[PDB]
Formats: sequence, C-alpha cells, structure tokens
Amino acid sequence: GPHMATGQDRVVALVDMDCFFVQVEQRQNPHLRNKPCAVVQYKSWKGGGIIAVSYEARAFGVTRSMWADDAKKLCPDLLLAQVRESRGKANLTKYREASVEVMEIMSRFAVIERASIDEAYVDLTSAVQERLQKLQPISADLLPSTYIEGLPQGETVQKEGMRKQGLFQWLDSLQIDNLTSPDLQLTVGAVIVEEMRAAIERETGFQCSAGISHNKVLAKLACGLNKPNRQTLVSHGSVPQLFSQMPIRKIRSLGGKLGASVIEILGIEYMGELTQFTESQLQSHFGEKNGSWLYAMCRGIEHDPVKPRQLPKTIGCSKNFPGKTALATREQVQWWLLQLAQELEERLTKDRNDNDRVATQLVVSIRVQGDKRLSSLRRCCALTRYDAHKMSHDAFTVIKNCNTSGIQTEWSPPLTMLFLCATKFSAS
DNA sequence: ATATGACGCT
DNA sequence: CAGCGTCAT
Ligand SMILES: Nc1ncnc2c1ncn2[C@H]1C[C@H](O)[C@@H](COP(=O)(O)NP(=O)(O)OP(=O)(O)O)O1
Ligand SMILES: [Mg+2]
Ligand SMILES: [Mg+2]
Repeated sequence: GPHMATGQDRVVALVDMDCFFVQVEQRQNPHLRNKPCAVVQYKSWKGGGIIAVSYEARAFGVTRSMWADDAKKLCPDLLLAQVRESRGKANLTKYREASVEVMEIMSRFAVIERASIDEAYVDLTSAVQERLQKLQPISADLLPSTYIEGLPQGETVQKEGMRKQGLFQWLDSLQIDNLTSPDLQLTVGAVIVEEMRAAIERETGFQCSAGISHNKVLAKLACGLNKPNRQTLVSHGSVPQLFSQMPIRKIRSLGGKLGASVIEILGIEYMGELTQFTESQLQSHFGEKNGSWLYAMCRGIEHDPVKPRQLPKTIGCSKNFPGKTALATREQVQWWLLQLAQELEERLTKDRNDNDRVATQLVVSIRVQGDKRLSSLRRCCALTRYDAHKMSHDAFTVIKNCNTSGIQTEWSPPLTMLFLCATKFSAS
C-alpha cells in the first residue's frame, strides 16, 4: 500500500473540437449555424460521403460513413457543406489551417501533443503547481462547464441540475489545505482547461469538449462522456465504478483486434474485469508490452508521456480509385501521381517556410484491385527537391515494376489507391 | 463505391 | 534513402 504507485503523478487533459469540420463551415457560412448540417466529400456517388455531423443532425440518426443521399432520408432538411476539391481530389487545407488556429492557442497554456486534426493532449502538471502556489477555495463559478464523473451520488430531473449537484459534492469534499492532493491538482487542472476552452471559443469561434485526468487514456475517455461543449474530470477514485460497465473497446488502442482478443481469450466484456488477472497472465496472452499496459490500465494507471509535438511528422496526399475507376493505364497512373505531387509540393513549400524544416524522404504507397488492405505495396526514395514533376516522376520510377501487364501502354492489376507521403524532416 | 496520421513489429 | 500491420480521427 505504502509503495504501490497510483498513477496520480500528472495532470493531463485532452481537448477535442465538437463536430469540427462542421463548425469550420458554420463559422464561414452563418446560414448553417444551429442547424442539422453535415460535411461531405465528392457529390457524384450517392450525394457524397459524410465525414462530419452537427449534433442537431445526429438527433436524426445521421452519422459519418453514411452517403448523403441516405442521410437525407433520415433528415430531409439536412444542410450540407462540401469539402474543397482541387486537382480532382479532396483538399483539406481549410480544416488544417483551422486546426493550427486552435493548437496555437492551446500552446500558450502548456506543452501539447497534436493527436489528430481536431485534438491535442495537454500536460498541465507544471501549470497546476504554479496556480496552486499562486492561490484559497475553488468556487463552482470557476467550473461553469465541468462534470465530475461519478457524481452526484446518494433539480436533478434536469442535466444542468445534475451537473451542479455533482460539482458541489466534489468541491464540498475538496481538501485545499494540502498542495499535493491529486484530486486538488485535477480540480485546478480543470479550472485551467475552462480558461483554455474559453480562449479557444473567444479567439476562433469554435466550441470543444475536454477530459481532465491523470493520464492520456483517461483524459480521452473523459472527453467523450459529456460532449458537446462540456468538460469532464475523471479522478483516480472514479475508475473502479467507471470501468465496471465500460466495454473494453471504448479504451484507446483496444478498439480493434487486440481488444477483440482480450474479450474472446479472457471471456470478459468490461475494462474493470481485467483486474482479476495477474500481470504475467496478461503478458502471456497479449505480449510483454500489452500485458503490462493492460495490467496498469485497468487500474487507471498509464505512463505514456504527453510528447512535445504540435506539428505533424509526415505530410501526405492520398486518393482512392474504386471499382470500375481503378487506374488501368500507365498515363493514367502518371497523371494522378502528378496531381498528388502538386498538392504535396504546395503543402511542403508552405511547411518549409512556416516551420524551418524540410522533408528528406518520399514514400509511395498503392493498393491493387482485389486487396482490402489499406496499402498493397510501399516504396521510398530520396526527396531532394520540392518539385512536383520530380516527385511524381520518382514515385512512378519506384512502383512501375509492379505493373504485370505485358503491354507497355496498360497497367495491371489496376490501382485502387495512390498515396504520396513526405517524411524524415530535417531542420532548415 | 468510402483522407489522412502515429507508431509497433520484423 | 526498409516494408508491412494496427489503430486512430
Ligand atoms: N474517418 C474519418 N475520415 C475522414 N475524416 C474524419 C474521420 N473521422 C473524423 N474525421 C474528421 C472530420 C471531423 O470533424 C474531424 C474530427 O474528428 P472527431 O473528433 O472524431 N469528430 P467531430 O469532431 O466531428 O465530432 P465530435 O468530436 O464532437 O464528436 O476529423
Ligand atoms: Mg471532435
Ligand atoms: Mg477528435
């Protein structure tokens, strides 16, 4: 007990934008605000594929991975915004630039780790220490949008009434005399996150949600508990009851094959049930690293650091050529490699100017018709010049021998995907 | 017919 | 300037 680590050393937050692509389009087009709206890419096939949905539209059952024509059946008044198309492909520049707006604001408060186009982890341990040294009870007024997971226990017919009662129980209990209380550190962390989220909304117009806990996995989980436009504090103490009915697939990194194996091999359904197994038992089934990770995680402990990185490590461009449209001619493959290369060149040139770095490697990936893998083959070559013509020519050079066609003009088996990625950045 | 990113394994 | 698999938004 006296020597058992509790994973309460850090204060970490995960901030995730609410229906991000939609909010970007709603800021731009006021007509879309406060309406059932979705963002779609490529209109010709079934109205386009939905990639983002406003909360108003979710109420009708509209989801991502849904064709717009089908979404309209569920929600006839659904409004749509289209992703920009350039050179025959979706262009996500608007969303990347909006992402930068948000990341730069977050970086003012603390070290952050860009985790996706719309979320970042924040290591608030130091900021909390400074704020505690600076502060004195914490008023509920400092936590206007915060939920305390697990509370209240023991006006509650409405959600805001429930939120306040839980917050009151939490604050009434808080021991502010001790600067080392983990619960107190989380609370101060939540105050700072309120301030961060206020700054994001004020300076960008975008709303977001956040999770505050002692590690990245719990912070991420916490974030989704009360979306949209709210933040949730998950304390170490809230873990046993939270994990008691938490499907294993809900924890980050367990949503795939590993997660399925955990369920199948151990015959369990919830994250908390993992506590019954010894570390060695878990390592035997899932490997040394996964086993140790699972053993600590089911107890609410994780040590993965918030990495000091707010810029992407790679810059890539990709396009699918489904079914009948699979590229079947050499000239066809070269023309598309050129479109991808030109987009990549623009993005790389801007990156070099903004971030004082240059990519030194080019990775080319493709999918062959009949293969359900994300990638069928991957090859690389030196990226010595930011020249689209050289990059597309080099990319063809490295994959051209995959062509099994006896005939020079033709390409077989036809390609269902092209991917160009710039990597191995070096200071410039 | 359904654009990206990180990172682990070998 | 290795190539493939997994998990993610
Ligand atoms: N599978 C995918 N394909 C393409 N784009 C994707 C996508 N998943 C997400 N996006 C893009 C579009 C998304 O807007 C953006 C953020 O991803 P989230 O955070 O997962 N989802 P959102 O922010 O929309 O809603 P909220 O968080 O409130 O639930 O990334
Ligand atoms: Mg989001
Ligand atoms: Mg997200």
